[PDB]
Amino acid sequence: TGRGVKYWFCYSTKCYYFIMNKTTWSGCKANCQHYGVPILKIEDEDELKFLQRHVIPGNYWIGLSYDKKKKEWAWIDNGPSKLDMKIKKMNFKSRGCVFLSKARIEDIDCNIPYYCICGKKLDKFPD
Amino acid sequence: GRGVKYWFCYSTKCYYFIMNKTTWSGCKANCQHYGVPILKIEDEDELKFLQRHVIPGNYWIGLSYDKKKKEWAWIDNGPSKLDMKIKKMNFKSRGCVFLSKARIEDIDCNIPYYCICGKKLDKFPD
Repeated sequence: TGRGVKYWFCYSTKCYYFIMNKTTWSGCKANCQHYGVPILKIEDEDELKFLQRHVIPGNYWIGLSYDKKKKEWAWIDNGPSKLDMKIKKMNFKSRGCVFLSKARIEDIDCNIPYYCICGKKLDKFPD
Repeated sequence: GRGVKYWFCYSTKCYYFIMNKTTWSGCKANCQHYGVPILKIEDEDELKFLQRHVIPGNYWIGLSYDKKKKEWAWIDNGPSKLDMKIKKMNFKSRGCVFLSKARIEDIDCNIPYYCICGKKLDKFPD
């Protein structure tokens, strides 16, 4: 048995898991659930840039996917994000998913084996 | 009496930044009130990160001169990897230590400065 190679890291009032095995997007969603820390939602450009400065060079699935039934992009939580403005002006073509790299965010086939970022807001100071 | 305060985590630690000004020991006492002891800094990477993050000012940390046994000591009475660096700064041996963006320094403990509390996380916050 196993699960893979991951580390965790906090920043501001949020913590993340960077899962350093290449899985499909769905697998990334899956793995993140298994730790109760869901696939990453990015709130703003400050957080995006922090992640890109942080990340070891690679490609990381995040919780933004194409809704096949609705014909719209969707975060893991179905909430809006302050990236949406920029994102919708980024004209994502593929009916696929979204990853980040140190350089940017892009859209590609959800079956591509990439790394994976899980994220979760802290509700209170950790005790 | 309490006032302005925020917390922030980085890597595997979280900190409180208490922004009313108090003596060193008021910092020690206020950090305890929140169950997060006055900051102990582990190494130079941590000190640097804190200098970059902090709003310009002076902040008490859990390093004070121990009259009784004649040494600088951290809050938990343990060693820090930052110790060699500290002994090379030629502090006076008297009072307490505060951090600013440019440096850390010894001074009289009863100067009102701001305050940093720190706690190492031991598990992913649940």
